Amino acid sequence: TPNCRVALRNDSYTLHKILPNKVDPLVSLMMVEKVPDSTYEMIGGLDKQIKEIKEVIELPVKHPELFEALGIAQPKGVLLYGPPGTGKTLLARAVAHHTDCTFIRVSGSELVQKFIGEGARMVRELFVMAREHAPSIIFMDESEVQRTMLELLNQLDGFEATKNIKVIMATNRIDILDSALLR
Amino acid sequence: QIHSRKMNVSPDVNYEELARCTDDFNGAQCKAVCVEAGMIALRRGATELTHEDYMEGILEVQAKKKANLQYYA
Amino acid sequence: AKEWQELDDAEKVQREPLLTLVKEIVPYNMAHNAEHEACDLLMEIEQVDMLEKDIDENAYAKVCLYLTSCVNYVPEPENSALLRCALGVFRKFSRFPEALRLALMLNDMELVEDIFTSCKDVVVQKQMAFMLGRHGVFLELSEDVEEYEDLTEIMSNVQLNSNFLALARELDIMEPKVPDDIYKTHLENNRFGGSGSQVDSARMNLASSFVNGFVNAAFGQDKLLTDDGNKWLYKNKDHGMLSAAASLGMILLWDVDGGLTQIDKYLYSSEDYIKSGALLACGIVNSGVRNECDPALALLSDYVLHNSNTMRLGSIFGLGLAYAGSNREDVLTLLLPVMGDSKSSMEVAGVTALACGMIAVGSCNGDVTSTILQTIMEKSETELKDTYARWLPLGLGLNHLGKGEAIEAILAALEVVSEPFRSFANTLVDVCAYAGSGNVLKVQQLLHICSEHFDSKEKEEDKDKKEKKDKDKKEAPADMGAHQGVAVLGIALIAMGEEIGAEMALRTFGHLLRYGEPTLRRAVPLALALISVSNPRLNILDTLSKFSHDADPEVSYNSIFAMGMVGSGTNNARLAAMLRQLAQYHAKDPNNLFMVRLAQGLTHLGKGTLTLCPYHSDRQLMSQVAVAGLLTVLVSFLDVRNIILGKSHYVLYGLVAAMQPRMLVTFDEELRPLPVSVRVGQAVDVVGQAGKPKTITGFQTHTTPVLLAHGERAELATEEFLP
Amino acid sequence: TYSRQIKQVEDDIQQLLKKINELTGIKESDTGLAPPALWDLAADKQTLQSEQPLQVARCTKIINADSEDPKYIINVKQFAKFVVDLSDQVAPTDIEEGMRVGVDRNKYQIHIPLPPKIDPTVTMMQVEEKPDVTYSDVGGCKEQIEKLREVVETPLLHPERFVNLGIEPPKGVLLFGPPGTGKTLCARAVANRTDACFIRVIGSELVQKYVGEGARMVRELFEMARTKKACLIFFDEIDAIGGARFDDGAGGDNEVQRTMLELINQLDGFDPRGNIKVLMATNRPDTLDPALMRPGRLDRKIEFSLPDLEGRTHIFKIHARSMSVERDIRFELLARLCPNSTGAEIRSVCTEAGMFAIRARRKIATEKDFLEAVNKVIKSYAKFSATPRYMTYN
Amino acid sequence: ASKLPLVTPHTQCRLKLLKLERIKDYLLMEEEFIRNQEQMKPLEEKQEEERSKVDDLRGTPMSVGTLEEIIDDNHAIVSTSVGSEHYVSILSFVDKDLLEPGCSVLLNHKVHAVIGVLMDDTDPLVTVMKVEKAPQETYADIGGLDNQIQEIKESVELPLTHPEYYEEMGIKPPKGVILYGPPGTGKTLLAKAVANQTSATFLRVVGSELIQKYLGDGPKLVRELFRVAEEHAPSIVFIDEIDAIGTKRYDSNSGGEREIQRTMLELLNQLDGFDSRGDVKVIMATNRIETLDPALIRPGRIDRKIEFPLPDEKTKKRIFQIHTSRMTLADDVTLDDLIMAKDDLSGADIKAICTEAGLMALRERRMKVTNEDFKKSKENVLYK
Ligand SMILES: Nc1ncnc2c1ncn2[C@@H]1O[C@H](COP(=O)(O)OP(=O)(O)OP(=O)(O)O)[C@@H](O)[C@H]1O
Ligand SMILES: Nc1ncnc2c1ncn2[C@@H]1O[C@H](COP(=O)(O)OP(=O)(O)OP(=O)(O)O)[C@@H](O)[C@H]1O
Ligand SMILES: Nc1ncnc2c1ncn2[C@@H]1O[C@H](COP(=O)(O)OP(=O)(O)O)[C@@H](O)[C@H]1O
Ligand SMILES: [Mg+2]
Ligand SMILES: [Mg+2]
Repeated sequence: TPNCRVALRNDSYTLHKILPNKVDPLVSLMMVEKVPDSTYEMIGGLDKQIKEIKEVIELPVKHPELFEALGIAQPKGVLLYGPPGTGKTLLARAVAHHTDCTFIRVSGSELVQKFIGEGARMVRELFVMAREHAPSIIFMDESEVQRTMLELLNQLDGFEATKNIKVIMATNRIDILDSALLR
Repeated sequence: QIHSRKMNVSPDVNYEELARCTDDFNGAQCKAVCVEAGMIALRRGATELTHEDYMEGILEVQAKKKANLQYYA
Repeated sequence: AKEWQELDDAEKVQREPLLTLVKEIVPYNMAHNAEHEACDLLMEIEQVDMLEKDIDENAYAKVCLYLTSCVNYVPEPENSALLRCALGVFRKFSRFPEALRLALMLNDMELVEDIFTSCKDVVVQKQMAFMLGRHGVFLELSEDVEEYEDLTEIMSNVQLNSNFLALARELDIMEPKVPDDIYKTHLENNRFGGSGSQVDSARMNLASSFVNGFVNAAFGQDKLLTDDGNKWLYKNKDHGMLSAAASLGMILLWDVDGGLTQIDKYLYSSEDYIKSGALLACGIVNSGVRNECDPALALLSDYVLHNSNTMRLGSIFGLGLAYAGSNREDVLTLLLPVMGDSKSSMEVAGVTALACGMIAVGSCNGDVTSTILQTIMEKSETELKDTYARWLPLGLGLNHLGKGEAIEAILAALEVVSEPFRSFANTLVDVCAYAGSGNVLKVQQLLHICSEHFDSKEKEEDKDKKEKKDKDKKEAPADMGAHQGVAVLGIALIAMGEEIGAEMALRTFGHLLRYGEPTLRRAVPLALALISVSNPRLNILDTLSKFSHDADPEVSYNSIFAMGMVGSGTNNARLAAMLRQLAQYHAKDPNNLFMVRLAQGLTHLGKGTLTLCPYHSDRQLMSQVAVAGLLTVLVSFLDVRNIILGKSHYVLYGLVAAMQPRMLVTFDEELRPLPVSVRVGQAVDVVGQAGKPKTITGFQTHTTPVLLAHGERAELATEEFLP
Repeated sequence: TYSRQIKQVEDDIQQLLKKINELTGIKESDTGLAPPALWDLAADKQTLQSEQPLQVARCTKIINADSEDPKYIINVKQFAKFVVDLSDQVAPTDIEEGMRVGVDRNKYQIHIPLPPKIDPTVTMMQVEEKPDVTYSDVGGCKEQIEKLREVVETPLLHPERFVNLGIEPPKGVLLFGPPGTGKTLCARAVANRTDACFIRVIGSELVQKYVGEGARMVRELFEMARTKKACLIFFDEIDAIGGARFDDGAGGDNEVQRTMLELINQLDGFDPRGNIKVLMATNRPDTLDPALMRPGRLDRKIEFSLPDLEGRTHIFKIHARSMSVERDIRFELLARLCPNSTGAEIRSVCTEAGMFAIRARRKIATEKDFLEAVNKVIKSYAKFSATPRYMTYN
Repeated sequence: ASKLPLVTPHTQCRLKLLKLERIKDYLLMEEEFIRNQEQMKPLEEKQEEERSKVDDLRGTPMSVGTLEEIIDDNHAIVSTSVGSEHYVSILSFVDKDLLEPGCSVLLNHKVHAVIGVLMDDTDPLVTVMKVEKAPQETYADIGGLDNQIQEIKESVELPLTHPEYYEEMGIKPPKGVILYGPPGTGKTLLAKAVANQTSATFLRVVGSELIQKYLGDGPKLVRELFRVAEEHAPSIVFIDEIDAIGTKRYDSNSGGEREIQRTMLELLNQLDGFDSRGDVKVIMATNRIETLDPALIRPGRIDRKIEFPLPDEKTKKRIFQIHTSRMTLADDVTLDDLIMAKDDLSGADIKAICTEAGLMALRERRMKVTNEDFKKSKENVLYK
């Protein structure tokens, strides 16, 4: 396989034996950040928001045909808002857990940076790891985030052809975010 | 006077006059008059320098803006 | 056959050449005579597209078809139409194969249609220095007023207008009296790689004559700017005392006014090497004038000095050069006892056949008698060097060039029935008669007799020469064998050959084109920057200077100055310092004056070949970089019929033009009206350049009614019956 | 008639080309190999000649020599410094100090001096190729061309009219005006006609990421320029490289000012640049520094103003000499409709009015096709106009 | 391979029969010549005997280095992978044309001589900016503009598809095209129709990602963008939302406003520099046209300036016909009440209602969309 270890003799540098499976760089990325893996069974009293978040995310994976019967474009982006400490992260972690989605969150950190690319002059280089774990979900916390999301939303607007990739922004106080994000 | 040494200069020059029509210059700009006056005479093909060749060289070093301005006086 | 031009007058008209040719392929006249008079009453607008469909089929054919279809091609602009101005240039097509008198009967047909001056002027413009000369005895008839006093104006006054090209118009564009700075463009090797001031070879001074020599064509006259050629004229290098004197003939080229005057201020030195280079340059100056300069005046007085070196030698080369366009028999018989002397100055005798072959291409079999006698008297009683082989059979092919009849092959190959080193000349007169046609049955007998045979140093010079005759039949099938040759040689000879490829087979590309296109312009330095130092490495350094052989200057200074960079330390200056700068100074001879590539109007020859082909035979291989080839390496090819087509030539010479230069046309049969060509973005009005594939048309309802094919001295009359 | 007969006789011989060229060897589309019948020179001979006698000669850099003895001090990339000696094949002459040399792997001795490092981002800005703008395309500003052309090329083409008169000609020149006026256009005509090296520098290329990295690029420019006999440096958009020193509080834009100071030192004082002529071109000169506007660096101050009337009528004749027009139109009427317009706008009028002919059907433009272009370009794009806040250069 | 480029008669003529039968002799005589090499000089097999000789010459360990210069007499200074660089020689089976400073090569293991070059694995930013497939439906998906849809074809599509109309005019096409108007009117929507239609390579970048956190990393990113655009093809560079380079200030950018400025000077170069530009078309789009630099919008850099208005109330009805085409719309609804709901509802609002009303039906598992779906839809979409 490409990106797989091997053994190697040293006199002639002849290939010796396959050395197993080291890591995906996406696996190491979430291992650094350590999101609190959650489920529906630890959700305290949010029954109507669970029904809202399933309509936009859970349904257009298991039943993509169900929107062709209605003939609308399938949704792509979700905004979660409210005061902090009310369960934004665990609800987003729950939905990606229960339909087998690679829950990727970005923070724009730099320990993370070595696994995406050497310089990564854009943010859009994240999509190479995203379209390889194809039913994935990009997550963002709470003004560098509001420029990050507009770069993500414009690629998945028709220019990106791979389906099953969604973004979720979680922040408080929606009246101060960008009006370009309020179109 | 120093930078006019290697040029063929006619004795029609008045450095007392030339220093007085050149106010507010520095040692670079007073050097830069002698080179431009030493080139205007090559345009008209003259060999020696006259007074007006310095006077025309001043107007190039000041770098004025020509805009049709003769409606004064 | 009338039904095709009956129903629609579509592009099924060119199906009538598919009906008249397939019917009685060899007796084409009996079907064409039934279709000539039918076409004489058919249409006068449906002439020109069937006319070009004929010359499309006449571009290449069987010999008996090329005999017959090209004389049926003649009367259709004469009997049906009277466009009648494409006669002289496009029956140079019909002069050599059918009958030399036939185009002379069409030279009579020129002198018949005497209405009035304008088309009359332009047809006979080309009769002097554009595809042939030898016509200046047929216009001294009983009407010597102006219409039969055109001949003098044809001879040297429009040639003086071609001097007036470089007098007025080329000084105005760029050209100063000494550009001189291509030597200055050899600039940064002193700082590229440490220090400089190292190259102190004396053979670099032989190339330093071309800091003067090559840059000074087209009135590059110099007064004390020949001091590099003055101080070296009195310093050393006897064959460079010939070179700095013969370089002055290139400096005042196409001249009659002051060329003899500039020689005499450096002539009087009492030297065998300075005078015989300066008096050889006298034939260079009047080359194309052919007026009273010296039919037997100066160079005959040079030649009668002889008991010794180049006075004996350097006098016959200049007259055979200046009178190459002549067919004058008298001085041909002045210079026939040069061959009939049997004086043992052998390098004089080799250029003797090279001088007389330049004059005539037809008759005087006594020349062919005079050459073969001294050939059997000397070459039979020896088995030695190519000085015999590269020189003495070469004038014979020049005396029998350009006819696919295969009678001259019966004459000449049965004439020197001999041992195979004297039968080196088996292929000389064989294919020199076979310059441009399609006769691929000759191409198989050009390879299959001696393909390789592994030939342990036996006829390698012959198989190089067998490939030398593969170098024509590729310049004028009009691009058709051109791509079909570069596919061949890049796999056959230079790729998987032993001696024919690695030594010699690159010289096709110096004969296929000086055009310059990156298919072969990038295929050659693969074998050059990889020097192949293991072989007699000047063989590939022979391919150095004659890959820069392509004129019409380009970006190719990148290819050469980078090889000029590696050519300083490596690729040593002891045998190549003359050569790399000979390569470098060649493309930019001047900015202009490069049409030396044997395609006029559209494709006719204008030889040309007689002046060029001796030097491509001269580089075989070694020992003429120092002594003997310095007669040839300077001033061999001098048929530069210069460059441009932007000229007005209305009577006052007051118009400029309304021009529009483009990429070459692509139309064979398309919709009416046919779009000619497609590079419209350039539009000029004045004496600007010709270029490689250029078709130039006009506008402004000037109607350009003169000659309508091409031909670079249109009279440019005007007419405006279109409001 | 012979429909398939000309087809299959064409098609098999196109195949028979491929069927035997696979039996020669051009095939096996490589990962970095050669054509097979091209390397045959090193097949037996130079294989065992350019490899087995010839050695590797690791390259170094010399610190200094010393007296009485060779005893050179050498330096390599990360490893130590050694004391070395020459070979027999080189003189001790051209082993001067601070010079890269090649050195064997066992004895550590010097084989050959090397040409120095060229720092390849300065290598890409030598022009190597000339553009196709002639001085016949810069019509309307003939006096500006004459006053420019007498500085750049006449001391190069004739370096004798000045020396015998005894004058040292000016060296520096800047070109300034509103945008779209002809500054970059007139610079292309100079690189067309000249013959020396023409090294271009766009001022936005000297901004680097580390400290002082921009100033070293100025030197490596002026090092290789002094090696040449004559060179012609072109600076474009130099309002990015330095406006003025204004340092206040938190040192902001301190880094770009040091790059601007090193450029100043390479132009004047202490064993000068010699035969190097510079040529700047800016858009707003009022921001520039007084120590850079000093003559001795920027002697000539050529102005590019707007064309007056005959400048404008000449520009219409340039950009419409090569287009299918009605014969009976007058350009002098058009130039009276564009009072304060640039040469770049006039070309856009001529290109737009040819589009209206392409809009309906026709093949040649009319006078009313021009007038439908003027009120769109001059008067309907007048909201943007780009000029009136740059005439005041702010 | 590229043996003869002449195809021009295109009929059943004898000329097409003559030419290819001439070429028939140029091939067989070339075949029979090279056949007699191995007949008289066998000496090898040449399928492997030259090959295995090369393969035994080059060592089985093959180290990877880096070019930094060339001295053309087949030896060059190359950089090893650690940082210690050598002065090794170059072979003859090396095809000395594909060698640039910075190209990854193959070295010997013993004397480190340059054996072969390595095909580069590029790039993790070309594939970022290069649009892979055609985005969406055609020009018929737009509706209502019909005046500037002609305009963009005039400057992009028609110069590419019909290169005869500008030539018969003797003209060159207009260079630059900008698109401006209120937000949500179809600026980004029209660019997808171009990338649907064209056969050029299509590069997209947003104006917010032109600004970088390091000094001078901004203008480096622009110079290598137009390098990518020029080195491919006739190409189309689409730069969207370019007012965002000057409005929003970010604390990542260490240089302040005078690093935004130096980037725009480089962008001002790459549109109308003095260099030979080539066949690159530039499309730009914004909604705050009054903010950016007027020197960038001068003719010569951007020639065509296209305004987008708000949708007119009979073009609004066309948009509802588009977004409600393939939905099973119940006959309860009347679209003409929906049109004048907001007096200046954009084309984006219409899709924002039509997508939302479908989402209300799936809450009740229905298949057709009723009137009260739309009644609570504009309360959800517009009014907040
Ligand atoms: N005097 C002129 N004659 C002909 N064309 C002109 C003239 N002035 C400008 N142009 C046109 O303007 C364009 C070049 O403008 P140029 O780049 O020189 O502007 P500039 O003065 O450098 O300002 P900027 O730096 O903003 O580009 C060319 O397309 C050229 O055809
Ligand atoms: N005139 C229109 N016809 C049909 N659909 C439209 C129209 N205008 C907008 N839309 C719809 O609105 C959506 C978004 O439009 P788009 O983003 O292109 O507007 P914009 O002006 O580019 O937005 P922004 O100003 O935020 O970049 C498109 O997907 C399209 O379906
Ligand atoms: N509704 C809830 N039910 C159960 N636990 C919750 C809830 N809201 C918050 N928590 C607790 O809060 C933590 C998650 O933080 P969270 O509230 O997701 O941050 P945010 O402010 O981003 O929403 C978890 O450890 C969880 O135990
Ligand atoms: Mg400019
Ligand atoms: Mg948009």
